[PDB]
Amino acid sequence: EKMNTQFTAVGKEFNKLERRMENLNKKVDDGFLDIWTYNAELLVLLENERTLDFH
Amino acid sequence: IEGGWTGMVDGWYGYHHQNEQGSGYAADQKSTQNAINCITNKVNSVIEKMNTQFTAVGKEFNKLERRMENLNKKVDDGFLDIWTYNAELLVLLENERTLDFHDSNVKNLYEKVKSQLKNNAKEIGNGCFEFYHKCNNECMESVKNGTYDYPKYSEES
Amino acid sequence: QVQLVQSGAEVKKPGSSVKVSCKASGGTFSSYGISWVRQAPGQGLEWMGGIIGMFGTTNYAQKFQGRVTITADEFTSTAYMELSSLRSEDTAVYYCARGGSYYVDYFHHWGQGTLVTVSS
Amino acid sequence: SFERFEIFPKESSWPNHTVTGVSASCSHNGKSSFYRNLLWLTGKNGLYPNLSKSYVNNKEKEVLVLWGVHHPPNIGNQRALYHTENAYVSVVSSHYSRRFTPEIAKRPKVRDQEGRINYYWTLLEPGDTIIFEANGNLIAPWYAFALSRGFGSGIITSNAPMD
Amino acid sequence: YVNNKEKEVLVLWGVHHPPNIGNQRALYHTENAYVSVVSSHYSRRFTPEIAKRPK
Ligand SMILES: *[C@@H]1O[C@H](CO)[C@@H](O[C@@H]2O[C@H](CO)[C@@H](O[C@@H]3O[C@H](CO)[C@@H](O)[C@H](O)[C@@H]3O)[C@H](O)[C@H]2NC(C)=O)[C@H](O)[C@H]1NC(C)=O
Ligand SMILES: *[C@@H]1O[C@H](CO)[C@@H](O)[C@H](O)[C@H]1NC(C)=O
Ligand SMILES: *[C@@H]1O[C@H](CO)[C@@H](O)[C@H](O)[C@H]1NC(C)=O
Repeated sequence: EKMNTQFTAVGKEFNKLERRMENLNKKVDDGFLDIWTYNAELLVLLENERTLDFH
Repeated sequence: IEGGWTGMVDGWYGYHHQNEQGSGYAADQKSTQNAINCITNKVNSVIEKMNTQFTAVGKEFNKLERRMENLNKKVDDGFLDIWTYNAELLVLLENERTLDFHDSNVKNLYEKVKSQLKNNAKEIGNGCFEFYHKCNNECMESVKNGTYDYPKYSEES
Repeated sequence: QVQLVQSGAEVKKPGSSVKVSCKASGGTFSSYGISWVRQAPGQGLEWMGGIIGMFGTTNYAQKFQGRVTITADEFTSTAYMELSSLRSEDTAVYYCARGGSYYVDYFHHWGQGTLVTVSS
Repeated sequence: SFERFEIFPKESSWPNHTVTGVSASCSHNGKSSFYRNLLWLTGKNGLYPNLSKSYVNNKEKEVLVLWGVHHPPNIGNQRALYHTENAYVSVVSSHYSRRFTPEIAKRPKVRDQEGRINYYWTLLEPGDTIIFEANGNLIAPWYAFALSRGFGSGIITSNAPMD
Repeated sequence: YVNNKEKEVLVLWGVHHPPNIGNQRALYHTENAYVSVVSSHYSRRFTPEIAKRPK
């Protein structure tokens, strides 16, 4: 439930003179993927330990 | 331990007695006060980490800058989703520890009484003990606080 | 280190109610007990009542028992007053005190105090 | 989705201008052809009278309009096509306006062509009007794509087979 | 204008685009007109775009 997934992820493209847009846009996409990957693993790894101790 | 109390006040953890000297609930100040310190430090830590000093005024873009609006919109939405997840996860995770934290304290206090309250008192299971020796307030408060006089009493032994 | 700060001095007409707010420097979440005390001009102090930590249990002396109400917003580490039915005898100084523990035991932290007088 | 329609009918829109667009680079079926939505204007009988046509959006949906400006390589093609050394094309609307000029100059060969044609686009709000003005070097619209918005759609780059 | 102050100053100017020649000549008596605004780190030249427009 916490991990929502309803959003738009279609990529964009920029011309040659807008290299700043592409680098800035690329960072935004990469930044979130790194964050979500860390959040997904940390929550799953942390919860597993509690469950094993819970039993 | 099996079932809470309502008459008791001024303490999360407390004892009870039924001696002829007087029946009434009491609180363990040392145990309760220690627990409060962790709660106060725990809640303070959450607030301190969650900084809130920043600029959030929105911007607007013309019709030909649709790329800016979508990119700017994603940045705003992305952070809100992240903070919402982080806020709930930290709060939900901390609550579980606090609930378990109290159980250890009360259970730890119960075991501490057992060590100080040797076999002279019969344990009936439901978070209570039956004494083989008649005790007055002087001895009753001995068990409640950190001083006891076990060698004095050896009745039925 | 912590500091106790109270509101400024105030003067009220007889038969009115006076409210004084006590706050602690860096007033983050706190659970220390609070109380109040009156120091009449040229006379000794006398206890009023206080709060007990998270439990929010209030006790007041039998002298009034209905005229003073104390509630503490623990999140802001603030203690309020709702004294009512002031009279000439009530002209004195009110101080905010803490005991260092959730209970209402002895006090070892004091504020700067507040002087409140009643007259027309 | 679109609602494609003929904004400027060929038969009646341009009775005083040659409308047969010929280009080798845009050949179709191994023969001369040109874009299907645009239109290449040219002066017949040596005359290119000023064309002043406007369109009114009698719809509740935004309409996409396309037009192009010709950039002949040399003077020879410029005079033989519009008979005016100095030409201008103007497109105006309620909330849009700009004036173009033909940039005549030799360019490196691309697709075995010397000149260039620059394309432009704009969106007309419902109940809005657009006025087309020019006296040479114009690629007038022939079709427009009235569009309706829809959530969830997007553009993707893929090559997997359909099914 | 010379900015004899220690604070940045915002300057505004506009260029007229008369609809037809009649209003152009009757207002400035010059068929071809230009307006130029230059500064230490700013410069550009405008021209009037005379043409009929929707009301
Ligand atoms: C834990 O609780 C017990 C019971 O309340 C405390 O026992 C108290 O011990 C003191 C000794 O320092 C007693 O004081 C002495 O009492 C005798 C009685 O005759 C008197 O003659 C002396 O002059 C002196 O006052 C005290 O009476 C006794 N409590 C009771 C109720 O009798 C014990 O001190 C507590 N320990 C801690 C660490 O809290
Ligand atoms: C085309 O030319 C004729 C005369 O040659 C003129 O009457 C007509 O108005 C022109 N077309 C339009 C759309 O006005
Ligand atoms: C086209 O515009 C020019 C520029 O004013 C004008 O001289 C010419 O007469 C116009 N053409 C016609 C057919 O009116």
